[PDB]
Amino acid sequence: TRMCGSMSCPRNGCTCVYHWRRGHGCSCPG
Amino acid sequence: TRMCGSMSCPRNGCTCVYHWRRGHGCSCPG
Amino acid sequence: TRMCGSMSCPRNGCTCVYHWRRGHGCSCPG
Amino acid sequence: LDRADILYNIRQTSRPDVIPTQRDRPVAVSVSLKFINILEVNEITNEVDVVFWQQTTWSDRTLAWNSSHSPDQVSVPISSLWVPDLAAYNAISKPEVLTPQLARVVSDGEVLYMPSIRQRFSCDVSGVDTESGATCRIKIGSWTHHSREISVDPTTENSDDSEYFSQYSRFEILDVTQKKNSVTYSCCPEAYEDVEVSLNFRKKG
Amino acid sequence: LDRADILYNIRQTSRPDVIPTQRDRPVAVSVSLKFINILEVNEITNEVDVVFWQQTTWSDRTLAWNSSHSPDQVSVPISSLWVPDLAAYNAISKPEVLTPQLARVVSDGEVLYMPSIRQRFSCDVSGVDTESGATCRIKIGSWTHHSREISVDPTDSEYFSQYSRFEILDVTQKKNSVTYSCCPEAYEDVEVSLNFRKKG
Amino acid sequence: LDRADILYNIRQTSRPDVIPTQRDRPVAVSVSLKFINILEVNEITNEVDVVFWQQTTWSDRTLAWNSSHSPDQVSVPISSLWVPDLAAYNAISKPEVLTPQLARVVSDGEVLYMPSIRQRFSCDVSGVDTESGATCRIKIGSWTHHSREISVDPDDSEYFSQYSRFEILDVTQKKNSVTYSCCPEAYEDVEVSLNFRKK
Amino acid sequence: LDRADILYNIRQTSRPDVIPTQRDRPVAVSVSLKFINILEVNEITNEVDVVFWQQTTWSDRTLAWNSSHSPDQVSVPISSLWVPDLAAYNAISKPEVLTPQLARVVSDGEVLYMPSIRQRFSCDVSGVDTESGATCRIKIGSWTHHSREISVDPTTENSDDSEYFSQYSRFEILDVTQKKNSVTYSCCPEAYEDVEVSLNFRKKG
Amino acid sequence: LDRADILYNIRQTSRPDVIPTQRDRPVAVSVSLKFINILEVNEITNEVDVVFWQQTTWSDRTLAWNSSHSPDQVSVPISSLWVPDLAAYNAISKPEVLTPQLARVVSDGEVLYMPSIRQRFSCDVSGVDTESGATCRIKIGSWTHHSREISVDPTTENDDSEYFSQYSRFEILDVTQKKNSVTYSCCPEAYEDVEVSLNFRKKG
Repeated sequence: TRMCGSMSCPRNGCTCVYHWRRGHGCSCPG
Repeated sequence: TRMCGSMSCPRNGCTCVYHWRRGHGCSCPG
Repeated sequence: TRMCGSMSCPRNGCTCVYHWRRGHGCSCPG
Repeated sequence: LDRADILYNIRQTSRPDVIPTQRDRPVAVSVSLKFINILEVNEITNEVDVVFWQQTTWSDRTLAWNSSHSPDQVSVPISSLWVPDLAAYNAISKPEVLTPQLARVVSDGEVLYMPSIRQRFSCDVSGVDTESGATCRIKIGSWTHHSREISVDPTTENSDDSEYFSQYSRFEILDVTQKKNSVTYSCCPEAYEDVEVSLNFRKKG
Repeated sequence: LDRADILYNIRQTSRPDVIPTQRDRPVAVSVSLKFINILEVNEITNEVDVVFWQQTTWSDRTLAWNSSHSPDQVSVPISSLWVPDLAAYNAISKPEVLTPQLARVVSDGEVLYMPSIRQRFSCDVSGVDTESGATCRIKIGSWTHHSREISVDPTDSEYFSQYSRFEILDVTQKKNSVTYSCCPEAYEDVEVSLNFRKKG
Repeated sequence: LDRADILYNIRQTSRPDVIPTQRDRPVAVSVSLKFINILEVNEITNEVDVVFWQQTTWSDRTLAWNSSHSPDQVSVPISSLWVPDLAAYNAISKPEVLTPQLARVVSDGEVLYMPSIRQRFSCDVSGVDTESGATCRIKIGSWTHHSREISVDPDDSEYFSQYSRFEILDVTQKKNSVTYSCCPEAYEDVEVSLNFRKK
Repeated sequence: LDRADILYNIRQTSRPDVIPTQRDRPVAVSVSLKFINILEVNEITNEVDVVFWQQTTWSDRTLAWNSSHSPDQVSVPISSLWVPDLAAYNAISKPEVLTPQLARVVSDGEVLYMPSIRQRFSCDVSGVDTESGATCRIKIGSWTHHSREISVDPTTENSDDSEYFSQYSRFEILDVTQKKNSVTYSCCPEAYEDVEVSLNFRKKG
Repeated sequence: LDRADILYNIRQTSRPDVIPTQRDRPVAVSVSLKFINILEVNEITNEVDVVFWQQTTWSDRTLAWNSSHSPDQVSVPISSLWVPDLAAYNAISKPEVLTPQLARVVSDGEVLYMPSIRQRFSCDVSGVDTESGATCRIKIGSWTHHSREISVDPTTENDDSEYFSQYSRFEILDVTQKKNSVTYSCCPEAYEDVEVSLNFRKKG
């Protein structure tokens, strides 16, 4: 599935996000 | 008698309702 | 180098400003 | 007693964040909405802006005092008293209180609070321009309390379409109706009460 | 006494939430509206948007002082005194108070409160475009105190903005009684009649 | 205990600015939206103006009391209680709370808060005039707390105004967990999808 | 003294509800408006909507401290200080304060409060589209104090009229003038003082 | 320490009306705007209505605690804390804060406050309909403090960094943040601001 910057997403159906202090992230279902 | 879910309603001319925690209900006039 | 009123600006790329109480000033980058 | 003494006792006795149930029994609140004006209508959004006096009364007998050589009532800021947590369930704006935030306490423990309120409701506003008119429904009840804590009843009246309704308004009142509802669920022995006020109004020609 | 001492004594003595009735006469409140501007008028909706100074006065003898080396008046925040619970019976908006919330206490116990207020009314707006004009009524009185507790008495458009679209033909102020089916008692008010038209 | 005693103990025990975590474990907040009205829609600007009841619940066991011979619940002002710092991530207006700010506390420590809220959102909007309709998503989660502190978990038309210009085709509520490269903890939200059209 | 100590002393010494008259001489308040923007003009209502910085200063010598080995100024919330009860006599909206409500207190007791304010005034707006332009007059004075208690003077200043005026505004400033008035009655030996600010502006184009 | 203890200690000790100096160095405030949406634009009036997250951070060493065997952060109401008196010099409306007014306090004394704000500005806006777009500048600085009390710096600096809507009528071409330091011949201290430049255009 998704790579969001330096993050590999834990599952399917995930979208990308960036927080200015927490970094690149995956918004995941469930 | 008017029946709302499992409930028989106290009175006439009622009307059915559902509350998200309390369940099926009767809205009764007067 | 920029002169604002009687004031010589600390570095280059400064602009001039005038404040109603503080006088002529230099608005500088960095 | 003077007025200051009465207000002192009211503050000691009334706990604004505690319903004044006396033993088991519910506080009996009576409510009546008296329409003053219908202000703004929106064809696009189906919103109507309404001004009404919300006549509210209840008893807290622990506030009572002997009035024979004392004032028979006082006016009290509402922050010094418990007032019912009434709400219009189907309002689509917060209620703007237009008047001083004072209630009347009578020496027998009766409490009278009658704010003038401006508030938006959802309305069929195409029909405002028709002979039959539009109807605005306002459902009022306690937001958090059931019938064993607060009971809510329409006041008994002797009145009108109005002496309250502005004669300068663009609209006229065809009919006002007031019914009670009592909602009960199979879980619980208590009921949830509201008063439904229906305002049938239209534009004057 | 200095100003701080006066304010201190007022706070010790004043009960801001108790009407200062003395000896079962009504407290005599005098109110007069001085119009500053008329902003929006609507012949269709019968709404008017108005700015006015609400000159309010009354006596509270307990606030009086007579001491040597003292001011003749002080300005005090309204939360430090009782002020009448006046309301415009026929307002359709909340009053926007434009000015600092201060009252003037005179050493004889007279209180002067004169907020500048902006407020919308439901009003007879007929003939604003005519020579005779429109006449809009504003009814102001105590919201909770009936006529045995508060009385309302009225107390030359010097203050009206010359840049307004309207001009003031006449203001008249009469005294009256409101009653409604809610309440067994009657509430004194001042009925202010504002006769105004568009400038031509 | 009487109602006054219960309210007294609740005030002593509830710390409104302290999350009531019990040991290491998160406060489990459940949230669900009931739509009351959709007022204004804009296909051009993608703005929607919506009224909804936000059914919110959680537990604070330290509030609990013995309810034999006592009331089993009480109503409590929210200024006396911790409430979750929930926010709609994609709101474009401040939430106008329409109702009295009271919560229900049950004798076991359960808290029920259900404000009626009016709020504007940035939202898809397209096809509001079509059979299939438009779908507006509202994302609700804790503004400052992650999943080790707060967890967030989840009829239709039953309270939807009969005078609305729109009708509700479907509402769905799904959960998300967002994880970021800094931190092992997650940020939880509920995504509410409101599929509606013009009548 | 550190900043916390200064703020502590200021709170103990400042009486926010008491004018700091020293030996019953008037508190000298100086005021000047710097116009930042003119937003809306209304032909129909004759309203102008304006943003301005209200430079306000006065002295309260009781606040003073020795500033060797201590900070020479501090920033203090205005709720901790007496501020003059200034008002625009002819404003038709309440002033919306846009900025943090903090004043600067100098170790000698001088106070500088400069809120950015957005406010509507009544204006003759017909000539806004002409070469000569329109003029908005703003009359600012103490709402409750006369000249023996507060004096109000225009600050005398250099800075250009439009020195801080947004260049992206639809309007341009032709002239600002700031003059003093004293209104005096046969009733009283004291006067009521204001500053009359005249803003002469027009549409660009 | 548990969370309740930490919040208790924070309430004692924190002076919300005193800048938390530490050893008469300035409080270092870092600020950045992240744009979420652009709502109304007006070419005629040069007014723009914007929603943005104001990423703000600073340190208050007096809040610090030992975090072994304790939580490493807590959430704290901002009414319990000093917050910087930042203002947009060219705002024409009061900032509407849309989010819960809580900051994150780290056990080392760092404070992280990120309100979502809706605000109107007076701004260029001219080429909104062009490929190059319009640029709106927002100038942010301390309203009452100079550089020896508060220093204001842009946070180490990003773009449309996956904050901006996608349902907006506009798209973000670029956001840039530069610092200015204004100095006057009277006084040794400087007045600092951050200039945020939002380059955006209409889609289509």
